[PDB]
Amino acid sequence: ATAAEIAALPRQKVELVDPPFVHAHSQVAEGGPKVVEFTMVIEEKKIVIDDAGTEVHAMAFNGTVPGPLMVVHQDDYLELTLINPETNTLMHNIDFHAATGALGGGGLTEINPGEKTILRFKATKPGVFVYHCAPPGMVPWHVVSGMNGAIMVLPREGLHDGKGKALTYDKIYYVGEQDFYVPRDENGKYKKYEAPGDAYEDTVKVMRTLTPTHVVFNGAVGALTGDKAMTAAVGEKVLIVHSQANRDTRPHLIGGHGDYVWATGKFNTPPDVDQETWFIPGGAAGAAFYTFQQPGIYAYVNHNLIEAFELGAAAHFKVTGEWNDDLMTSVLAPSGT
Amino acid sequence: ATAAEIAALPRQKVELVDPPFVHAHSQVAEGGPKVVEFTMVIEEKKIVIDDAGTEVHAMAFNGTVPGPLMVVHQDDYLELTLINPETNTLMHNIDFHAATGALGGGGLTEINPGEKTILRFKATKPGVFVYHCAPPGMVPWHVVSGMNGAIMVLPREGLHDGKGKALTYDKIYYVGEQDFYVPRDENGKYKKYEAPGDAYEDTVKVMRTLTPTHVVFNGAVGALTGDKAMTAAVGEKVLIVHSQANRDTRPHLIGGHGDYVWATGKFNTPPDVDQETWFIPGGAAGAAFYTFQQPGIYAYVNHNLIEAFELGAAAHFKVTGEWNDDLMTSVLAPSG
Amino acid sequence: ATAAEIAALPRQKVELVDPPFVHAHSQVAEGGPKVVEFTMVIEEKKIVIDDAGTEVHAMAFNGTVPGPLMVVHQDDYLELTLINPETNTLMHNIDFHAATGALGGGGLTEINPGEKTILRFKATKPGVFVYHCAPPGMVPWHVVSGMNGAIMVLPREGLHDGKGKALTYDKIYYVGEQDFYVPRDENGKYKKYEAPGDAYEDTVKVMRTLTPTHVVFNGAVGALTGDKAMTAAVGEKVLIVHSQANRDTRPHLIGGHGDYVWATGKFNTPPDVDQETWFIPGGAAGAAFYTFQQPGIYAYVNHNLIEAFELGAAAHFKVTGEWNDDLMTSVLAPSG
Ligand SMILES: [Cu+2]
Ligand SMILES: [Cu+2]
Ligand SMILES: [Cu+2]
Ligand SMILES: [Cu+]
Ligand SMILES: [Cu+]
Ligand SMILES: [Cu+]
Repeated sequence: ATAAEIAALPRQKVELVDPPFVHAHSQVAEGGPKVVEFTMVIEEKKIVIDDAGTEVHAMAFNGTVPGPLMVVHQDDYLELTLINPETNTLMHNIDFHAATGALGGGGLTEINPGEKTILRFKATKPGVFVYHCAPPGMVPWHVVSGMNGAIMVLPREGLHDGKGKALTYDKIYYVGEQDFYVPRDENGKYKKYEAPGDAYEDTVKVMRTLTPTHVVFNGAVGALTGDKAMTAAVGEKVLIVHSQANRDTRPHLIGGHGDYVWATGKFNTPPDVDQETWFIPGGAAGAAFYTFQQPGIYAYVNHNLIEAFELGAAAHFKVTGEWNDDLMTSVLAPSGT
Repeated sequence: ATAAEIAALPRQKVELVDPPFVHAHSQVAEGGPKVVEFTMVIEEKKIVIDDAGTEVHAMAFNGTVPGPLMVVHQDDYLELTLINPETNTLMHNIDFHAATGALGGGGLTEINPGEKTILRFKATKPGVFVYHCAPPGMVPWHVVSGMNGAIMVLPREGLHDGKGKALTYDKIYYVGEQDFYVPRDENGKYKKYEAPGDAYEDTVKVMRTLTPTHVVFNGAVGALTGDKAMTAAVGEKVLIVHSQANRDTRPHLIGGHGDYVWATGKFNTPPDVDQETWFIPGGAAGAAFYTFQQPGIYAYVNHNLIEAFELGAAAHFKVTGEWNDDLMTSVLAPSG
Repeated sequence: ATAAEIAALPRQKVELVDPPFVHAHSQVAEGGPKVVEFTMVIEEKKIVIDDAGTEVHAMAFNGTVPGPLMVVHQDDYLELTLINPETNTLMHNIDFHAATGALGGGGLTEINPGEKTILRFKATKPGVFVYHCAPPGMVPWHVVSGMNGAIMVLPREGLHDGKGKALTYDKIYYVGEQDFYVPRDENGKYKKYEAPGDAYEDTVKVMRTLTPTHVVFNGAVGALTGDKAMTAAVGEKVLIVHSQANRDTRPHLIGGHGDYVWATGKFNTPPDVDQETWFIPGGAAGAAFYTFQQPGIYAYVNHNLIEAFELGAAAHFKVTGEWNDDLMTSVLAPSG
C-alpha cells in the first residue's frame, strides 16, 4: 500500500488495560484494514516482587510488568506513540517481534528522557508476539528489569483450529512471565538500591549465573492469586496468552489442559492438541485455548515445579459450576487402611 | 455415559510391573470402555543413586523411581487405589495430568500415613501423561524426591502415523528421568539425613539453584546400562515412553532415531518424523517409535551430554541381529 | 543396494569450506544416488573466544569450530575420510546423527594420533543433523571443546513447504552454536593452560555446574559480526542452518522472522511458519528459511538475551536494498 492509501485508512484509538486483562477487541475483524493507535508511557519505578518486600527497579511500559497486550488484526497497522518522560533516567526503545525491519522498531524508537516517538508497522503475520525494550549494549538489562510485553495479531477471520473450524473464546487473559535476578548480601538476603544505576553491576553478576531468583507472573510472586486470581466457569472457553521475553517456560494448567495450543504462538502454524504442558522458548509468546469442564481452584504454572512453587511462577483460576463425577470422582475418600 | 451406564461398565484389575517394563496390555482396545483398576503402595525409603553411595530419601509410588506406567485406552476410566502405610511419615497424594478436575486428583487423594484412597477419572484424551505427588506447599519436594511416573492412554484403535496407517510396537519401555538435588557439606561430600524432613531445608537450597546434582533414568546412575540395558532385535519395533515431571529433557537414541516422535506426548497431535533428538518439557511425557535396523550397543541419553555422561542420564540398548553394510560400513578401519 | 551396486555408483569429491559458508551444491539432486566423498583433518589448537583473550583448547574438525557443513541428498552415501594427525594428543572419532548403527559411526572411527579411517553411511533421512566426536568416557569433554558440526541431507527434489510448494534458497549459512566452560581463578580471571589434558579436571568442574561461561557462534564472541557479518539483499531467500550439539538454543532473527522453520531439523516434518523465535534442543540442528524484506543490520541471536548479549551468542546480517515504509515507518522520529 502507498502512503496515500494508508492515509485513507480508518484510525481506531485504543485504550490499553493492565494485564492480565486485555483491551476490548473483536475476534473477527470489523471492516477492512485500520491504523490502530496505542500510546504508552515508560515508567522507571520501584516495584515489590514478593511478600517479603523484595524490590526491583522496574522499567515498565505503561507502568506495568508485563507491559499491556496490544490487539490488532492481520494487515492492520499498529501505530504506537511511545513516551519516555523526563523523570526517567535512561534511554529506551521498543522492538516488536511482530514487525519487520530496524531490529523490530528499536532502531527507530530510541528515546531519551523527555522525548517521544511514533512508530507504525504493518502486522503482516497472525499470532502472539513478544515486544520489548532493547537499547544497544544494554539489552538484557532492560528486558529482565520487566521492560517487555506482547501483542496479538488475530487473523481477520478470527481464530480457527488446525483444520478450518472456528474457535471463539469467551474471555482472554495475558500472562506475562518475568525472570528477575535480584542481588543478595552475604547472609543471602536481597539487596536494596537507591537508584536503578546502583543495581546494575550486582544484577549483571546474577544474570550471568543464568539462574533467576524469582520467576513471576504479572510482576510478582502470587500476583494472580487471591482477589486477583483469574476466573472462569464450567463451559467457558478461555484463551491464555503467555509470554517470556528472555527465558524458556513450560505452561501447565493444573487440573486442566491446553485443548489447542499454538506453542510457537503463530496462528498459521496448526495448534498442538490435548496438551498437558506446552513449551514457549525465551523470546516468544504462545497461546492456549481451553474449555473448563470442572469447578474449583486451578493453578496455572511454569511446570518446572521449583520455578512454580519456590520461585513464584504460579497463578490461580477460580472456576464456578457443577462438579462432574463422570470425569473424576472420589470413590473412596482418604480413610484408614 | 449415564449413571447406570457407568456403573454397568466392566471392572478389570491389572497387576503392575516395575519400570522400564510395562504391564500387560493390548494396543487395540478389546470391547468398549472399561474401568481399569490399579493399586499402588507408597514407599518412603533411602535409595543409593550413584557409585559413591550418595543417598536420597525417595518417595516412591509402588516402591520405584519412577512410579510404574499405567496403560489404559481413551474413554476407559482409570481407578487407582493409593495406599500410604502407617510406617511412612509424610502425607502424599496423586495428580494425573491425564485427568480433569481437583488439580488432577491431588485435591481428592490427600492421604496421611495409615490412610488409603480410591480415585477414578475418565481418560478422555489419548497420549502419554505425567503423574506425580503434589501436596500443597511441598509440591516440588515430593516430585524431585522421585514421586512421579506416567500413564499411557492409547487410542482405542492403537497408534497410527500421520496418515492413519497402524503403528504396532513389538515392545514398549518406560524411561522415567529424575533430577535430584542432593545437599553437600562444605567439602563437597554429599550429606546423609536420618529422616526425609531433616533434609528439607538443605534440599530446597539446592533446588533453588536449578542445577541438579544428578539426572538419572530409573532412579540411579547406570540403572539402565550394563546387565540392565534394554534389549531389541534388528527389525523390532520399539516404543520408548519418556517422562520428566519437573525439568526439560532432550532424548536421543545414539546410533538410531525416533522414526515417529509424539514429542508433546499426545497422540492427536501428529508425530514428528525422522528425529535425531526430541524435546520433552518439564511436566510432560513423550513417546518415540523406532524400528531397529542395526545390531550392537546403543546409548539412549538426555542429549545435554554433560547431563548424560557426567550427571547420569544415559541408558543402553543391546540389539541382536545382522549388520547392514548398505546403511553403514567401515571402508577403511582405523590404521596408521 | 548390494556392495557391487554401491561400487558402481558415481563418486563425487567435495571440497569443504569454513563456516558459516557452505560448499557448492545443488538443491535438486543431480541424477541418481552418488557416493559423496569428504575429508577432514582433526586439529587440536588453542582458540581465543572473547576480547579478554580467554582461551579454549579446541578439538576442531577441519580446523574450525563448528566443523564444516557437509551437504548430500537423501539416499546418497556420505563417505568421510577422517584423519587424526600425529601432532594431536587424543583419540577422536565421529558420530553422525544422520547415520544408523555403531553409535552413529563412532564405534567404527576411533583413531589415535597418526591414524585415519574411512566411513561410509547411507543418508536415508532428509534434514539437518548434528555430528560430533564422542570418545567413550570423554564424550561431553570433546563436544564442549568444539568438536561438533552438522550435515544437511536434502530431499532429492529440494526443499518444500508443508503443502507441496518448492522452497529455493539463494544463500545458505551454517551457524554452529557452542557452549564453553572456561575455568576461573580466585579473582574470577579465566585460566590459561599449555596442554589440552592440563585443562581437563578444571573444565569438568565447570561443566558440572551446567552453566556455560560463554555461548558463542562460530567459536568466539563476535565471530559472525563485522568482517564476518552474514550478508543478504532485500528479496533474497536465505536458509540458516543452526546446530547445538550439547545445549538448547532459541534462535531469533532480530528485525526478521523464520518464514518456514524446520525446528526439529527434519524435512519430512512440516515446517512451522511465521516464527518469531524457534527452539532447537541440545543435540540437534534446525533450519530456518527467510526472505528479506528490509535492508539494514539484523542481529541473529539465541534469544535468551543474557546468553546473546552477555555470554556471546549474537551474530549480524548486513542487508542491502530499498527501505519499505509500508512495512515500517517512523511517523514521528525521537523528539522532545
Ligand atoms: Cu527480541
Ligand atoms: Cu504436574
Ligand atoms: Cu550425539
Ligand atoms: Cu528500556
Ligand atoms: Cu508424596
Ligand atoms: Cu574428539
